[PDB]
Amino acid sequence: PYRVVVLSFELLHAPATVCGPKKSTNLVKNKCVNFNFNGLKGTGVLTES
Amino acid sequence: FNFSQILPDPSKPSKRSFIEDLLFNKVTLADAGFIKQYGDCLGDIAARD
Ligand SMILES: *[C@@H]1O[C@H](CO)[C@@H](O[C@@H]2O[C@H](CO)[C@@H](O)[C@H](O)[C@H]2NC(C)=O)[C@H](O)[C@H]1NC(C)=O
Repeated sequence: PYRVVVLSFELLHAPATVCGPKKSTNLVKNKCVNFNFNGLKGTGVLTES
Repeated sequence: FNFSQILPDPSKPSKRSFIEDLLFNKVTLADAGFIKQYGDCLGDIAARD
């Protein structure tokens, strides 16, 4: 007896259903660094406000 | 003849006399802007001008 599971996922990407972001990194401050907080990208320094 | 209005007065910052001192405050719209040691907006704590 071998247990088997069949997996099928659709396509065409219009009903975005599962996806996955993962890959969360650390934080630094008062240094020049590229930032990609939530999809937006840029270069600069991070401090308080 | 009386000329104290236009003659400079030492008892005042710089040597600005009364007439042009009064005229100077009339503009007060550009707020100089001749890089008065800019870069101080490193942390935009104020309304960032
Ligand atoms: C020339 O005009 C000035 C205007 O500023 C006169 O200064 C006034 O002098 C009187 C009395 O000396 C004071 O009460 C006023 O306060 C002064 N004006 C200001 C704006 O402070 C000055 O006296 C005039 N010169 C002469 C010879 O009278």
